[PDB]
Amino acid sequence: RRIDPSKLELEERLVTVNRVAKVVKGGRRFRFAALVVVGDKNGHVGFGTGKAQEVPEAIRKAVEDAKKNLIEVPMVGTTIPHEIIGRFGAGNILLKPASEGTGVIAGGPVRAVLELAGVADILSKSLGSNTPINMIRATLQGLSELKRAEDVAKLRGKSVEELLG
Amino acid sequence: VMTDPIADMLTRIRNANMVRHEKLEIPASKLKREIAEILKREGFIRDVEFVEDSKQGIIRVFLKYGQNNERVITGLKRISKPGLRVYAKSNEVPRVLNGLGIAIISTSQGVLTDKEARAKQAGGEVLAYVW
Amino acid sequence: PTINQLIRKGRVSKVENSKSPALNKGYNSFKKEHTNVSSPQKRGVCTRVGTMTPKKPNSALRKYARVRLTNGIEVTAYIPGIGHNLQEHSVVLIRGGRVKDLPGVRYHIVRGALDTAGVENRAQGRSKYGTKKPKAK
RNA sequence: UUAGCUAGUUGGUGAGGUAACGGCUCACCAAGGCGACGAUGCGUAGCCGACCUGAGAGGGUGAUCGGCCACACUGGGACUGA
RNA sequence: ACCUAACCAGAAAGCCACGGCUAACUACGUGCCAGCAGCCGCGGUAAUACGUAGGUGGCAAGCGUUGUCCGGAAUUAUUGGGCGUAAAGGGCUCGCAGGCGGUUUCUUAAGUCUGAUGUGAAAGCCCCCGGCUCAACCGGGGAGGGUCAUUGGAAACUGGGGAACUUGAGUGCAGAAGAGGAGAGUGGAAUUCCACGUGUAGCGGUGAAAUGCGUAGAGAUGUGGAGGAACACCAGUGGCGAAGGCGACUCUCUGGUCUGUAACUGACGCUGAGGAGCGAAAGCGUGGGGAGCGAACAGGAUUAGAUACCCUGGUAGUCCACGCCGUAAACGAUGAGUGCUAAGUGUUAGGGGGUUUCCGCCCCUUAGUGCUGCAGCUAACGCAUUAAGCACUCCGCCUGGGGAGUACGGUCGCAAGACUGAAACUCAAAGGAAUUGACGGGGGCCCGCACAAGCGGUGGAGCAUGUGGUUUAAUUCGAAGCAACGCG
Repeated sequence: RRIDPSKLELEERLVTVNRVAKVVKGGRRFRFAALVVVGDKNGHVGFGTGKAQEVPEAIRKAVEDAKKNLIEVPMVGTTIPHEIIGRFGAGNILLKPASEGTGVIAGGPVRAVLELAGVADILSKSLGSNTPINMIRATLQGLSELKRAEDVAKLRGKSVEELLG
Repeated sequence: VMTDPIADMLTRIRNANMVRHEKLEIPASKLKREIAEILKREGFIRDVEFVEDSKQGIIRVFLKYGQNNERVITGLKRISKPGLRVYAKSNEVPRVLNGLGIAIISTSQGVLTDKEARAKQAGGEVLAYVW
Repeated sequence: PTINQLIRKGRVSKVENSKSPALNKGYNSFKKEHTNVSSPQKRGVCTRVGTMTPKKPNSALRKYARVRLTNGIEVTAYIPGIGHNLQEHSVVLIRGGRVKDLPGVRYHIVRGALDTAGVENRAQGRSKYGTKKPKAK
């Protein structure tokens, strides 16, 4: 919580539009499946999609998936608060905090997700699974678990800006 | 049993740290004592009140984590393994977390914190690490 | 692995196999050992021209015959190109790269080497197939 | 898929020897010594500053310049001389 | 070298790629032929993959191929992997060495950390400048590099030493329980066999039969005797044990577990490679025992075939004692120890209690064991206070499949073999879970001239038409299971 409304300009990058076929009586009923993640360009970057009959249909159900969910990703100016090895679903992600002009060095689903979700310098090299859905899953859990310093002082009551460096 | 005491306390604050319990027990020792004053003074738990008695023990701390899931004890890790010991020099005393957490290196003048131990500028046995 | 277990028994190694037998040499004056030196390409006196069957489901006629190398080994190499001035008793210069269809091509003789001839009547790519510069004019 | 090895070997005393201690070599005496913390045996190899690669830990090579050791057709030997 | 003047654009551009990975596309020819290829894989007359031509793209006095090394490779994992089913828990225990260890307190500096000196030569890597027109390069100025020595401090933590304390662990005291074991003895029910009575023509077995037994009197039934093996009922996802495993009853000798206060001891503990020991059943040696069962074997059956399934027989073995064998799906496919973390419901072995003489209900409590499930774990199934959760100690195992637990070498074995245990070549798959469909001589439910129930046919006869075939100069082409054949 809270579920952020679709109230901004979405990026709508496509992660990958995979084939799929249910092996039924008569061959294989082929249906496209695409998990393409929409991005707000400020921090609302959510990545889920569905299936449909045509390639544009998978674009439509994917965009409906982007209007489903969104994440926060609090990070003070080309970084995250604590560079935590965040992966959930058998596919890791090792995203550290990088400097200002160190670029968004990430992979396929990491470079799509962080590349369309407001990243400036966050070094990322995975360790684990390589499915698309597993990449957006563990990357979404890792981006949805990294803590912000002001709120981290505001919820653990020691002092705000008492942990600096 | 009794492989390591500090790992028993850290497993206590961890398992109770996810259980959502109000108070937490412990085995009362000088590491639970000085680590209770350090980890209580840094503002994770509400209060440690070491209710001592015969024969040994026994500390009793309360989880100072409010409504928001995961309070000031948000995750702990054995940075020093009793069995294969960590080490950290002056310049190599690593501050765990980066900006959120804090590590507790057992310095040569008392069980310090991360930033205070870097303030003394002398490291020692990496006592525990609270990410 | 425990810190005492991996700290006393050790970690086993990851030794993988070589990509092709080209020993270097051996030099048999006078030991006949005599490897490894592992040269970039061994050049030896050929064995016999011919053509073997390609592996399934490929159905073509790859032509590659054995080459008694200049060190002692005899691994058969599938000669590159269409057209070949390599016949029986002529030497060739074997170079690496495992073939695909027929099982067991441990060399690919350099079409353009000392003994062999280059690809004639071919001018779109001439590093491989070894033909000279383009047609004059 | 090397658990045995060692008899000048382990140690003593005495004498000789070299720039010098020393089984370094001999006489006499004793029965020692090394080994799972890998002896011995097979194999391979000049080693190092370093070079290449890696985010780093590490992995690989010992070219060219330098430092030390070794060798000088193969195998011994001693003379001149500091 | 460099400078100056003149001269001429005159002499100075190629290599690889253009499906993906991966920037880069169309035509002609070729037609599974010639070929390409790093992998995926293309090529069998419309090839963005083979050559050729235009164009594009990368790079550049260079460009590709190959050889080797690093990374990718979290694919040796200290950073940073795992072991229920994917590869991986040792079959299980006891233990030496080793690895790790309850709380308080004094000393120590052996580790831990920090300051000072020495030294880690130059050249090189990095930082800061300068010089060759800049750059490569050179030079100067720095830095960093050590279980390094010598030496000064801190004593928090591991350790040394001394003092302590008690829950850990052990002893005691009292309880409880069990198919824990070893030896001896005893008892029945049942089968076989034997002796005799009674009696006749079948008994037996099967899907159906036959072999076999029976008029020499079987089966059945009555009585009695001999001998071996296993103990029905209690008996149950009950109990005990380290595991394999352990069942009639009684005795001797013996180990162990849990409960309860709590007398003592004061960490005396956990794991533990080697080493030691035990380990179903099959086997192996000897000597006993052979009632049932019963490989090999004999006969008969079923089948096209039956070195099998079935039936009738039948040796070794099963049994015992003494020795060797040391493997199993030795399974919970889960190593041991310890601490913590929702709950319910059983079930033995105890204990405290609330009233209860009783009894009985209920709570609290252990210990052990079964189900149902929260958090959490996971690839999914699933586990879940008996974890596969959460952390610590230690041991063992795992690094794609085949080759192959094979070869060779060792150790043991009386053997049978057991342990240990490779490689050359080859392939891009093996594999775990889950889904969709299919299949089934799997089960369930149902329907239809499907079957059953009746009618009338066909296949037999002559003839009509079509097909196959054979012939022909041609017997035009198309259809070939129902759905080709009185079809177009």
